[PDB]
This record gives sequence, structure tokens and C-alpha cells, in this order.
Amino acid sequence: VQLVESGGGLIQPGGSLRLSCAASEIIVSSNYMSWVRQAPGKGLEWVSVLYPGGSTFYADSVKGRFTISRDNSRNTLYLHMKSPRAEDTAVYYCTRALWEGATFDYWGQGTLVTVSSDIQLTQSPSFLSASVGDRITITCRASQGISSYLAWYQQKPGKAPKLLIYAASTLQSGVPSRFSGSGSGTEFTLTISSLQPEDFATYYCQHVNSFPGPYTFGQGTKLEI
Amino acid sequence: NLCPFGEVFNATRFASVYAWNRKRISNCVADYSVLYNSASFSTFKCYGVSPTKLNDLCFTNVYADSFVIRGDEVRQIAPGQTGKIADYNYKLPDDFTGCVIAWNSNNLDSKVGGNYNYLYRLFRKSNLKPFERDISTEIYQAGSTPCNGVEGFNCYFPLQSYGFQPTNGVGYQPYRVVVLSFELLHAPATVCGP
Ligand SMILES: *[C@@H]1O[C@H](CO)[C@@H](O)[C@H](O)[C@H]1NC(C)=O
Repeated sequence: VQLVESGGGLIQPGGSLRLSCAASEIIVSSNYMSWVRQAPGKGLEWVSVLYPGGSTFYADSVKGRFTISRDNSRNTLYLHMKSPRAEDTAVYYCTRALWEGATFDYWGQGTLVTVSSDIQLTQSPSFLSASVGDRITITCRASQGISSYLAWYQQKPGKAPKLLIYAASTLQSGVPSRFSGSGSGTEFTLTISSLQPEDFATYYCQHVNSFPGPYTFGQGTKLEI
Repeated sequence: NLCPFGEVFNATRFASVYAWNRKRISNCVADYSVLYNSASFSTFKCYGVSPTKLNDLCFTNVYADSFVIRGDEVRQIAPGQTGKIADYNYKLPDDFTGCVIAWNSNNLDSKVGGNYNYLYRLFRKSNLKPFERDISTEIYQAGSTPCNGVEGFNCYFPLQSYGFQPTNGVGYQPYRVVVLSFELLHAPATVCGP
């Protein structure tokens, strides 16, 4: 029912920080639980994941400096940031991963951390200006065939990303039917059949894979009036 | 007679990794060089023993575990690894004596539009112990409320099918895997080298 992050803030370098994420109804220790971060104005980066059985995996950008853990009695996930650097500045999202252990169907609201001082995915176009009622397509291309291991997210300004489509074409429950995903192998397309004003947002494709790699997400498409 | 490795390596279909097959090999002469000299295997890694010494050794029995996984998961079939396969499907011990053999089986196990026959276990509360096998199919309780055998929100079938299509990148293509292990008891030795 909810994931709620806390513990963020603005720190000078040379310290340490610990983020926490308190879950409800979701049981942390039973799930693939992750941290996904977003630097101001930039895309999404999968940082770390904690498996139900306790294995941990980290993006190369944070390996050796960040640690993910959990407290079963408090139903809470933690991100221990040791020696944080300015380039760690970002909003940090707690997520639960469902389909294939890497499709993020629940996101916390995110907490800001500011620190004072292999298959590649290409999303086209980077910027897309359109009008209400237009039919728009966004295409994600992968450097090798990835079957149907792809998901699409919508991110409204100020908000956490929201899962729209997974397994390339399966519409997440509650998403309007004007959103549809198609394709397989190396080319995937998100179509919005009749653009509505609440749909103006940034959209991301994600290669659904078991480990936090640098090309987990496409670079995003800014859909503007 | 020569050991019937062909029954294992050349079987028409392999097991799913979560239900990995074990075949006992006894009462035969094993020429391991027919295997390690072969250009067909893209992985042939032995641990606790050298492959060129196998022909000099006598064992009580030999065991072949076989299954299919994705190319990118073959590295998990090794001592000391973690991940969905090592953690929840097939676990070698940290200190292992045996050989891991694997080959690309795209031409056999993938199908246009998809072969979904091969499964792996995605959800499990704890890691397997070495050589443990879990073929249960209880609905996996991912939330606070019990499932009572009913799939639903936070109540998930624990197995997931691979999607093996011929156009997959190599790391998403099916690989057949045979793990040879060796057994030495206070018993007559029945599998010797030539
Ligand atoms: C599998 O079949 C090939 C082709 O017939 C044969 O040469 C090979 O020896 C067989 N493998 C084993 C382990 O016997």
C-alpha cells in the first residue's frame, strides 16, 4: 500500500548518510527491494537491489560506497551512503520490483539528498512537442535482442515514476487504455493514441534485467505542449 | 562399456533449472577427454580437480546434473556465486569438486515467437543450500496477508518462464548445462578412466 522514504537532507562531504524506507502491506524481506535515484534534470539510475534471500547487487557508480540492507522487525529498507560525493546528489526512490524481479510497480515519494562539494538502450525522440488529441509514438531501441524484457514508465513533474506497461505490451492495472506498448527484440514503441493534457510528462523505457546496470533505463522523452 | 554420457548431453529436451535433473553414472569406463577436447562446449571449467587428471582417477559413482538457463546466467553455475539461479534454482558449494560444462542451445531450445517451456524460480524466501532442489509451487506471499493458495495482489506464482526466441542476444539465448560431480565412498569403485 505504501513506501515512505526518510533520512535525506543536505550534507557536506566527508560524512555518512543512511536513508530509510518504511513499507506497509509490502513485506520488505519477501521482495526484490531497490533504490533508484534521479539527479536534478537527469534520468533514472538503478542503484542497488536487495533480494528476498539476502543477495545484494550494486551499480558500478556506487559499488564499494553504498550498502543496502533491511530490518525485518521494522519492515524497513535502508541505503547506507558511506563517503557521499557531490555526484551522489539526487532524489532517492525506494521501489518494489515485481515482474522478473526488476519491474518497479511501487515507488516511494522519494527523498532528496544534496551533497555539497552489455546491452545499450536508445530512446527517440528526446523531446517531443505535441497537442491534445495527437497520436504520438516513442521508440526504444536495444543494441541486442531482449525478447519482451521491457517496461515503460511515466514521470510527471515533481512525482515518482509510474509503471505503465511491462513485458513490452502488458498494460499495468489502472493505466488508461490509450497507452499501449508494442515490439520485441530490438525495437519497442510506446503509443499514446489520443494525447490528453494530463499526459504531458517525461517517459522512460527500461530494459528489465536482474542487475543494476548503467543502461537500465532509456534517457527519457520529454513530452511537451 | 563406455559411460553413457550421450544420454545426458544429447537428450532431446533438458530439464528446467528449478527442476534440474540428476543422472547417476556407474559401472563404466569414462573417457573424459572426449568431453574436454570438444570444440562444442563454450564453458568447460573444473573445480577441485584438473580436467586432464580425470582420466587417471577412479570414483565410486559419477553424477550429471543437467538443465537449461540463459547465457548470462552460466557464470552463476560456479562456486561462490549469487543471483536468481545460484540463490533460488541450482547452488554449487563454495568449495566444489566437479566440472561445469555448457553450450549454446539456441538452435534446439528457442522458437520463433517464443519457447516458454523452460522455467526458473523467481520468488523464494531464502537461498538454496548446495545441491538443494525445490520443485514446490506454493503461491508466494509477498505481502502481509496470507494467500491461502489464491493468486492475486502480492500473491504470486513462484515460477516464471524464460522467453527463448531465436533473435535474442546471446546472453538471452538458452544454454544447456551439465554439472559433473564425483563421489568417493568406502565402496567398490565403478567409474574409472581408460
Ligand atoms: C552427441 O552427439 C554427437 C553427434 O552424433 C556425438 O558425436 C557426441 O559424441 C554425442 N555426445 C556424447 C557425450 O556422446
